[PDB]
Amino acid sequence: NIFEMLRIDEGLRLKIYKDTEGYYTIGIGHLLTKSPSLSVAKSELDKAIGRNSNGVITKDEAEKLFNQDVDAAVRGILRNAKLKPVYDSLDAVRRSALINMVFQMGETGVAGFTNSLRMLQQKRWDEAAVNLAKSRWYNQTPNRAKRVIATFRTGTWDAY
Amino acid sequence: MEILNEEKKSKVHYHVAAIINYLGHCISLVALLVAFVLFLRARSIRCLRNIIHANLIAAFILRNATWFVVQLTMSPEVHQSNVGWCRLVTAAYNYFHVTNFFWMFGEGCYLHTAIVLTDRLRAWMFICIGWGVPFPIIVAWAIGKLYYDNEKCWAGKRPGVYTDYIYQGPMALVLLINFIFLFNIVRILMTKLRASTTSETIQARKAVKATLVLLPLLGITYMLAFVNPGEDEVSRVVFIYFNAFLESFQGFFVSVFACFLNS
Ligand SMILES: COCCN(CCOC)c1nc(C)nc2c(-c3c(OC)cc(Br)cc3OC)c(C)nn12
Repeated sequence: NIFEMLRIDEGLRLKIYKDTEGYYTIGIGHLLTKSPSLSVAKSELDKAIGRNSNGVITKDEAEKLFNQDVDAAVRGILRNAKLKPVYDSLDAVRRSALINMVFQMGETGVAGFTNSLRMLQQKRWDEAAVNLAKSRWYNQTPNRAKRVIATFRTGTWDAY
Repeated sequence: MEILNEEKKSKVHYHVAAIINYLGHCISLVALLVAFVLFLRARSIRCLRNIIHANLIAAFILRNATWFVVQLTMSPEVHQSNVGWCRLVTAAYNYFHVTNFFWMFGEGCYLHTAIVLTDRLRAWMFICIGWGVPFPIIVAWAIGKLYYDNEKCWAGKRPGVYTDYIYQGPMALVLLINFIFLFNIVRILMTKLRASTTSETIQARKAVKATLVLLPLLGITYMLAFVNPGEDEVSRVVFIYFNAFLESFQGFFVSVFACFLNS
């Protein structure tokens, strides 16, 4: 469901767009190239898509690119020494909510939530949800934060 | 004379058909209820899939419930009188009939999506299809009855009248699209997901076996509605009893189908 999870709170677009900083991206937030040329954005796309090189892609193609990013996010998690021990102790529904957080703030940001991580690693799921709500993240995107937090506390998909 | 004795022999068999229909509908209704309460007690009622199941069961409850009120409509003095509550009762039964088709399609949308893309929010689209799309279809049907066919409590059958296609045409269309989905699930299940053991895949296999059994069971009764068998005594009696047993136990069939999927 992780693809459904992130499609909900992050978003899904199937033709090439440009982000606030001006680079070429696609899908659930796949950056194609920092280069100004649109040409290279289509080519970098072609090597990934392994099909017709065009601005529009297949919704299935989006999930295969989404999978690629999910791969790199997990490689990043496992290299981080505060993030790694909490991840192995978590189950699958709780891992998705950890990845959800990294997609939003990077591995570096999730490492700032030092109390909540020791709570999650101790199975103290009710204590962790109070920690993560006393945070500027919860104030800035509350509707996403409440969904992610509930997944941590119950370990189910009921929220999405 | 002997004509009258033949007439009396047919009234008894119709009265027998009527008894089979009433008992099959009572058993179906209790069964759907027992399934409905079993689903609601489960803490797995938060799973999207069980949300879908509970709404299907509910949809078949309202239909079988209003079938009883419909029988009270079929009095011939009521039939000709065209009372307001009489047309309102007929549109209610038709609306619930359409929802049963759109909720069976809904289950087919979930299963094709669940095997291709890896809950309280996603369910609204299913509720929008199951209960929502039908409402404007019945409404358009009703305006068509009102301006063009305001008779027989809207339950009349008349030749050359296409008004009933407003709601019947949709029912066939979503069934066409569930057939493409079945062929794609089987196509996928047999090539790419041949060796998958992910939990969504085992569930998918259990459905496709079950759907293959329920489909002829539910499908027969719909083709029989076109047969027009004839006035032959032996062929007529068997036609009436088989068709009455299939329509009345239908909700019972569905409740077994639904509880089997709970596994
Ligand atoms: C012929 O009418 C049978 C009953 N019915 C309409 C009203 O129900 C009482 C219905 N309508 C729709 C629209 N689809 C289905 C399926 C089905 C499917 O058939 C292609 C594929 C797939 Br994939 C799933 C299905 O249902 C779970 C089944 C088994 N019955 N059915």
